[PDB]
Amino acid sequence: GQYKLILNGKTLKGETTTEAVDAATAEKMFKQYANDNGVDGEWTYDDATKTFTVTE
Repeated sequence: GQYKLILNGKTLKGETTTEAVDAATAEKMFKQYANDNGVDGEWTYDDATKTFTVTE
């Protein structure tokens, strides 16, 4: 399914989407992406909208 990440960092903001087999897989991919881009924030996941957020 399609999962969305809302990036709400101090210096990196926006949205990205990926296909992933499940939310756990999307989470791993999005956390790795956030880490690689210097984002250190708090996370949420909403299963109704398939949306993750990371906020600094």
